[PDB]
Formats: sequence, structure tokens, C-alpha cells
Amino acid sequence: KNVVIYADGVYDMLHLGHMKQLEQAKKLFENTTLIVGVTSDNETKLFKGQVVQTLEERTETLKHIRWVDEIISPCPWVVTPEFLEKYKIDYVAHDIYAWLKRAGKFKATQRTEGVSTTDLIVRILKNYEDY
Amino acid sequence: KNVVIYADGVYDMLHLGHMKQLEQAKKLFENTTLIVGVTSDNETKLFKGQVVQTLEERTETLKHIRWVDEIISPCPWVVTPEFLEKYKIDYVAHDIYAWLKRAGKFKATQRTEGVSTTDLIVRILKNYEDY
Ligand SMILES: NCCc1ccc(O)cc1
Ligand SMILES: NCCc1ccc(O)cc1
Repeated sequence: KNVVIYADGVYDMLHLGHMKQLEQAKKLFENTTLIVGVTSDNETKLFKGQVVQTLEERTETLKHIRWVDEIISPCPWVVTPEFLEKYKIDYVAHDIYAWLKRAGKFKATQRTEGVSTTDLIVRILKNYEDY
Repeated sequence: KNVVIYADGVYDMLHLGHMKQLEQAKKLFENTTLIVGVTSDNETKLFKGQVVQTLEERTETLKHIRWVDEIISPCPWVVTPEFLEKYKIDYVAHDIYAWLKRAGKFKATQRTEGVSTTDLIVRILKNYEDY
């Protein structure tokens, strides 16, 4: 009855939006094991953009999140069908993944806007009137 | 065999230092229930200092932390012996609490410096040379 779920990401400056996404993946089925993949520093900076925390730091933080059962750190930057077979993964949860949908292994999850870490720094700054 | 542990705090902009502290409280004994108290907005600002996230936001974030079994939100600003009796609390874990030590109900925990949220914003800013 136990369904292996895989989610990946940078998880830089972990905030409530990441946590809500992890929870939703974990609760896709009644009985799950959620594996979370954490992207490497060199590959993230080359392909996506700047990251402030190292792989070690980003991974140590995810360890404290209730919904996380396993962590692959670093994870591969591209999910392959060999990867799914090797870790006996039943679904990938993300927010091209055409082949994942074709195989029935795709489960969508939602981003929550406005809860980010950068948003909080903006809130602190609003305390200082421009004039 | 199950030991009720109580920890309280502001938990504004939750970071790895808070998480490590919660873990340490949770692992004080083999078999624990960790209750976490979250201080109110009005009382924190009057007595400690400024807080950026509301009570609701600070509490919703703690809900995702693996070590947290129960949350009292808002918690009282001062722990009283009536409070310990009402929630059948065996130890309070903090980092005056003289009466707690006299009763054998005090367990110390450690702050981890340098992992804070404000520290990360400083790191982002170091990317911009003064000149
Ligand atoms: N969430 C950031 C985008 C991304 C996700 C997963 C991955 O393997 C590579 C990039
Ligand atoms: N960690 C901030 C200091 C504080 C802790 C607990 C409490 O009930 C009131 C203030």
C-alpha cells in the first residue's frame, strides 16, 4: 500500500512555501514515502541562478521537516527513467516532464506565493519611510 | 515512560538554529512529547523587541517541524507552576528560571550562532563590493 513519492528542488532559504509543497507531495496518498532531491551547487548556478546556501546547508535544513522521509543530496539535475527504477519511485511530484505524464508517474503540486524569505526582508524594510 | 517536554519562544523567521534547539529538546529522553509555546505579538513587542511575522505565521511554520508534537499558540509570557500542572509538563527546556531548577524541571539547550536568517541576507549583500 506504500507509495514512493519523489520531489526535487533547490530548497534555498527554506520557507513556508517549500514546506507546504512538501506536505502536499507527502499526502498525495494515504501511505507514502517521500524522497526529496536537493540540487547541487555547481549545477544550480549554471542552469537556474544564484544560490545563497551550500548543498550541505540546504540539506541539513530539510532534515528537520516533518514530511521528509528520505533525501538524495546531491540529486541528479535531470530525472531519468533509470533513476525512477533504481529508487523504486512511483510518482514524481513537481509544480519537459512529458515522459513522466505519459508514464502515469506525474503528480502536480502548487506553489504558494507571498510567503518567501525575500518577501519577509521587504516587510522589515517597509518600516523605513522613504522620506 | 513518556516524558512531556515544554519549550517556548518567539520563533520569528524560523531558521536552523531554532530547529536544532527543538531537536535537542525532543531528544532529551528516549520517549518524549515536545510541546512548543509561541509568544503573542503584543507581548513580544512590549517586552523583547520587534517581530516581523504574526502569531499565525510563526505558528503555521512550526507545524512543519519534525520534532514538534504539540503547539500552544499563544503561550503565556511567564511560565507558572499552575501551567506545568495543567499540561502535565515534566521538564521545561530553555537556553529568572530559578524555581524551575529548584523543582528539578529545568533542562538546558544550546543556541547555534551564525545560521540565522539575518546572517543569510548579509551573505547575499557581500556580493556587492563597497567600491
Ligand atoms: N525548483 C528549481 C528547478 C529545478 C528542479 C529540479 C531539478 O532537478 C532541477 C531544477
Ligand atoms: N526566546 C525569546 C525570549 C522569551 C522566551 C519565552 C517566553 O515565554 C518569553 C520570552
